[PDB]
Amino acid sequence: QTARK
Amino acid sequence: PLGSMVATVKRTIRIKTQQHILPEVPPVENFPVRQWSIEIVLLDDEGKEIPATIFDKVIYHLHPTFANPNRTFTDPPFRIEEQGWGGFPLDISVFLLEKAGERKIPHDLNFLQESYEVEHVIQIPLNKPLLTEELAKSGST
Repeated sequence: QTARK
Repeated sequence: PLGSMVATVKRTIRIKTQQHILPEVPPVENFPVRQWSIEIVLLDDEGKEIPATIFDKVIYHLHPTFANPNRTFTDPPFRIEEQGWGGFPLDISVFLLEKAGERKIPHDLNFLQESYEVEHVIQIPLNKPLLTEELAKSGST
């Protein structure tokens, strides 16, 4: 849920 | 406000985001691919959601990893649906009726909740009759 580009 | 900015009214926009994993899409470097959606509504002076008819266009300016990253929508609630593996900040360009102006609304597309809403205040001019009439639907002018 904390995945970022 | 000062000067020309006195002749404006404030309105609150609500950006509504939803997202969920697509299991049928292969994870990218073990990160799942998610379907996500963003919609935009206007709040009235009571806080009720109403269609954001004060914009005749919304352009989502997506992260450059997306194909055709600048997506234009013309009808409320200006819903965009995409798929991807990472959250990102983005500017949402909203174009007021009667060429009254572009506003860049900062959003963050992320996966911290299944759905989440964020409110933003924009300042809108009062010198375009059709826009002023439309503004009356969402509060005092």
